[PDB]
Amino acid sequence: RIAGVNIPDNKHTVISLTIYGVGRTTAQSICAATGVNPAAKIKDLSDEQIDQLRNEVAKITTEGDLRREINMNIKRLMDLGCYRGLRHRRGLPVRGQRTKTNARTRKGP
Amino acid sequence: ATQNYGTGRRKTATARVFLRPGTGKISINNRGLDQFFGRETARMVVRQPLELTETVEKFDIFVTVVGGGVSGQAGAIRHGITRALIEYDETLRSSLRKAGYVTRDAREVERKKVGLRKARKRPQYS
Amino acid sequence: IRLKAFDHRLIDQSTQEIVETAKRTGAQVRGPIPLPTRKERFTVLISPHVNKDARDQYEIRTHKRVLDIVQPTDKTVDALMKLDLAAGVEVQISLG
Amino acid sequence: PRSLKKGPFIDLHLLKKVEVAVEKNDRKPIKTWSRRSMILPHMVGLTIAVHNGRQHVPVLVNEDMVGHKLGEFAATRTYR
Amino acid sequence: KESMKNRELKRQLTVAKYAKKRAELKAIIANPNSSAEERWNAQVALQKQPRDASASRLRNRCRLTGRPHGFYRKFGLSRNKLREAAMRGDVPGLVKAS
Amino acid sequence: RRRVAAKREVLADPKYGSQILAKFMNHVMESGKKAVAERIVYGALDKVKERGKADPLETFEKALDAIAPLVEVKSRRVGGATYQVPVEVRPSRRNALAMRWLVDFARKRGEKSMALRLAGELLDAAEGKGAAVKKREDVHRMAEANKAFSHYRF
RNA sequence: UGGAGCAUGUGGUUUAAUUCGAAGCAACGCGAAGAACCUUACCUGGCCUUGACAUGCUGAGAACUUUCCAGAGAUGGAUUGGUG
RNA sequence: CCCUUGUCCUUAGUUACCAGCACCUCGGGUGGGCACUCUAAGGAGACUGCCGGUGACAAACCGGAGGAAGGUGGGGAUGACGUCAAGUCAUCAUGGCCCUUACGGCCAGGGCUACACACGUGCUACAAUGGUCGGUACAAAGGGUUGCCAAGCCGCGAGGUGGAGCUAAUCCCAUAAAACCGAUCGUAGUCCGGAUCGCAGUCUGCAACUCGACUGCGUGAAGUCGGAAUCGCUAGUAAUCGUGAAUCAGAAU
Repeated sequence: RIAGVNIPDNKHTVISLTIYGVGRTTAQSICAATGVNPAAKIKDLSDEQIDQLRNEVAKITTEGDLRREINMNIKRLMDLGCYRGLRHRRGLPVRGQRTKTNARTRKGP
Repeated sequence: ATQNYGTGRRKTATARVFLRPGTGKISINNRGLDQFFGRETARMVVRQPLELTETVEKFDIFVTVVGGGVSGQAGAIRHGITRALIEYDETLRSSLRKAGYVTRDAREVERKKVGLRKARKRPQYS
Repeated sequence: IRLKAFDHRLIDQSTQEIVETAKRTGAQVRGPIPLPTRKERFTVLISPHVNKDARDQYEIRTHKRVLDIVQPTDKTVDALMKLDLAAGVEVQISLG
Repeated sequence: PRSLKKGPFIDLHLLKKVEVAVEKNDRKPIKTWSRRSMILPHMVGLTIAVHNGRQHVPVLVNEDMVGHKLGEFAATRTYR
Repeated sequence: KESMKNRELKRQLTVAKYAKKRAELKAIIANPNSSAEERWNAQVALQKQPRDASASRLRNRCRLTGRPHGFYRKFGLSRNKLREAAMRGDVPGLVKAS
Repeated sequence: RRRVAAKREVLADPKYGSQILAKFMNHVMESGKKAVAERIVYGALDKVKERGKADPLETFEKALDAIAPLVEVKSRRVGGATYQVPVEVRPSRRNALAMRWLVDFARKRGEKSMALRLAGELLDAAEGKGAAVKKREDVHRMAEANKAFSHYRF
């Protein structure tokens, strides 16, 4: 609604804009020409400093539009016999990294 | 006159002592002591010989040291403070040993042995 | 006169045969200018059966020397340029 | 690496029995002797079975392909 | 094998069998002034002009003995040679010092 | 097993001119750089007395007045159970835990500023109502059964 | 060190073709100090009848160009000249 | 006779630059810099040397000078040699059986990680010194006749048409260095978190049709005093800034 979801407070505006994944060096070009001052918050400013901080989300993709295509491209690669879906079916490291038994941040249980 | 060649070294130097009588004026690297050195605790450590020998009012000091890093040559201003002065006289001659500021140390990074990791530090085992 | 050769014992004993040998003939050759040890570090493995611990260590050098004939007329630096070599020096010269 | 500098796939010792197959009807495959016999992106709708040595594989070439080698139809590791 | 060193050593001539049409047609490749109609004549260059033309398939060993490790940028020799060479004297300049 | 160890601490400074706090730059230069540590090493000296009335050393000198145990606990056995030996040691031995134990136990507090953290309990060395003067008397208490452990079978 | 941040580091896992390697916290410094056209660890498409290469008896034509043709794939042979 | 010359040095810098200097853009154009110097080849070098006692006074063991350094500082590929039925009939070797129209033919029609776990465990932290930048006094020399690939026009960050260092006292990776008092709100399994869905982009070049660096952070986490008991530290030691170069075409944790 205001930043996609409910946001905890008493912190930055630029880190209220950098919320995990596409941003800050885009926002380096945003907060220098828009007029939204980083010197205060979402509430220490008035409400009118947020109106173009709300418009920069519904132009590319949405958290539901992310949920829309979180399975659609996955649907392509499961049932099409591929090696993008031989380990997508299996659970392994996929992009040719350290693959077989016990490297750290790729599989889980 | 007093227009002479001393030196002062720590971590691979070859120094310039442009010294004469004056009033304790201290200088380094075509600059003063409070230009590259300052806002750090090794400043008055070389005043501890300069207070030992009351030479903070009787000599004008320009000793230059370069190389290494920032503060590893704190001991090189310490190195040749009286190397320009025991050449001048033997007045402080038998009274300077308690200071202890000339020993060009070999507790350093010498040749690097294979099999070990570092200087005499050893790899991990059980 | 700039040189390219081997070691500490055959180029210094061949630039003994450059300065004096072209000074007796009328012109002047300046003194030998120092150019130090070439510091090149190596690694091998010297074990019969493979033991990455059991390395050894090597090094190799090349000396140069800067001489300069003041008024260039010394033919000895080019005529007796093969006199500067005995078995394994290949002399570089620079006339001037 | 592998950016789109080398754009078109003109390779005459690998071209001359795949592009020529437009005039002749589709009753037979294009027979492959590499793990890397790629062809042009103008020839989607064919059969390339991945050469590796003892039997051939089901390759369902469908309408949308842009990217990389044929190491997914017959995979690298085949789960023996 | 008598015919393993013999079946790969002959690439000193065969990889460089043309070596001039390869030398002329590997320099314009770094130039984009070639036209888009010339995206096919730059690709009638070298390959089925018989395929001893890729330089990717060559490898060195020792000069007398045949070993790929131990080769440095200053020899044609190897690591089981360099212990047996300078000790009889086959290696120049290689003295022991600091 | 002769001891060839030779102790000799350098006690002189161009900033403080102390005794047992001059050469201390070892644990305040936390494996990194002196530039960042210079404002943390001798930045706390004028931060312990900047909150009180007396000088930094005033409550720094009284650290070995309530943080130094009167016994020792080095174990030894003879033919039964291991018995330690506690007795009035030399100042050095007793006065080693009267600073470093008071100093190192400041990570379980950690208020604003790293230099305040180091100076956190330096002003406590006077009244001794902190944590460094809680283990000082504790040491004495664990010596009732060890009281007669020095001569006989020790 | 720790329900655990599922690397061929050997023992427990998945073939329709599988060659030898240590014997302890001296078991991932155990043939060789590198498997890029297989003339390698019998999948082998596949073909030998003299030979790349090591080899004696015999040759048109010394030689190469053998670019290009079947080749989605070595080469024989058109091999354009040369007769040395 | 085996890391082997601040310590002493005749003589030492044809093109570095600026102690003598004028100069300078105070980056040193440039003489002169051998003296208020620029990377040492190699050469007196460090001792049982003396004094006082202890010891059989004798091997030793303590105390001492000089004087900003005076007593011990094994740096081991033909181990001083002595050591534990056991790795290759295999890098040069070397036997009781074998293929022998063959493992002399070779252009090979693909068939090694189901997780069902233990384990040789050996950086990174525990949200607080808090969370996302383009910047400081500021690394920088050689190899370099099928090489390294500037200040690049390309840039947020990509230095592919350019090319000064082309045989390096130049330079191509040529940019740098934990600091000042680093923004607003002061101490938290989160405003440290993105594995299967980087699509798609004029560079090796006859050969990137459902997978590569290309780090823009919208997203899809798990880091809580380390207790059973165990790798392991008596001094420059337990202890957090990178490698320049080919069989002469630039991802050796």
